[PDB]
Amino acid sequence: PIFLNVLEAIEPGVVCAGHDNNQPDSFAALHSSLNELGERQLVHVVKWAKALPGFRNLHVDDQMAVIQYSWMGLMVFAMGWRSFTNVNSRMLYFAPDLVFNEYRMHKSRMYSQCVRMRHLSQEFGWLQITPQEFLCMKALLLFSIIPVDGLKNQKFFDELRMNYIKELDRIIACSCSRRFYQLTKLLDSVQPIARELYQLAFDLLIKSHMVSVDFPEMMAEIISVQVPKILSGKVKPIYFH
Ligand SMILES: C[C@]12CCC(=O)C[C@@H]1CC[C@@H]1[C@@H]2CC[C@]2(C)[C@@H](O)CC[C@@H]12
Repeated sequence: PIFLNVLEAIEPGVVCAGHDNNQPDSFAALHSSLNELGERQLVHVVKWAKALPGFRNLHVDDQMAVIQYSWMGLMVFAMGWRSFTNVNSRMLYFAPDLVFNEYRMHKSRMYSQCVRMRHLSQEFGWLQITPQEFLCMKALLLFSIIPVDGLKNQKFFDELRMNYIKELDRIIACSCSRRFYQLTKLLDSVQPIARELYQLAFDLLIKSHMVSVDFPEMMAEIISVQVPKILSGKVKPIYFH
C-alpha cells in the first residue's frame, strides 16, 4: 500500500490562525486572521506538494504554477474535512483558534460563501468519504487547474494526473462505478467554490490596498499575480464531467 502510506505520512498536521478570540468579531480582525492563516497554510501546502509521489518529475516552474493555482481548492477541501470531523459542519473549522459560527459568518461578510463551504463539508458525511478517499481526492485537486496555454512540460503533467486518477480508482476498488461517479462529481464541485473565494480574495485585496492595509506577503503576491489569471480565464479548472 505504498501510495496511501505516502499520503498519510505527508499529510499536514494542525495549523493555527493566530487569532485572538478575546477581541470582538470585526470584519478587520476576522479577515486579518483568515489571511494570516492562508499565509501559514501556504507554507505547508508547498512542503506537502513537493513530497507527493512524482511531483518532482514536473518542471520546476510548473511545480510552482500548479501550487499557485490550486491552493484555494486544496485549502477549502481540507477545511471542509476538518469541519466534518470536528464540529460535523454547521460551523466552519478554519483552524482550532478560528472557528466560524453564524455570527462570524455574517460579520466577515462572506455568509453565502461560508454556506457553500458548509455544504461541501457536509458532503463528506452524505457520501461517507473515507480518510483514504479524502487523501487521494485532495492530491488530485493539485493537478486539476492549469493555464489554457498548457504548462512548460504538459506531457509529464498529463501522465502524473492520469496516475492520480488511477490511484483514486484503486482506493475505491480496494458498485465501484457509482462511487467513482460520486467522487468525481464532488471533486468537480470544489472549483466553483474556489472561484468564488478567489473573486472575494481579489476584491478584498484591492479594497484593503485602497485603504493601505496590507495582506501577508505571499498572499498579496499570489492574489495580485496569479489569481487574476484565473479570474480572467487564462487558467482554467480541469473538470471530469
Ligand atoms: C484559504 C482560507 C484559509 C485557510 C482555510 O482553512 C480556508 C480559507 C478559505 C477562505 C480564504 C482563507 C485565506 C484568506 C482568504 C483568501 C481571504 O482573503 C478571503 C477568503 C479567505
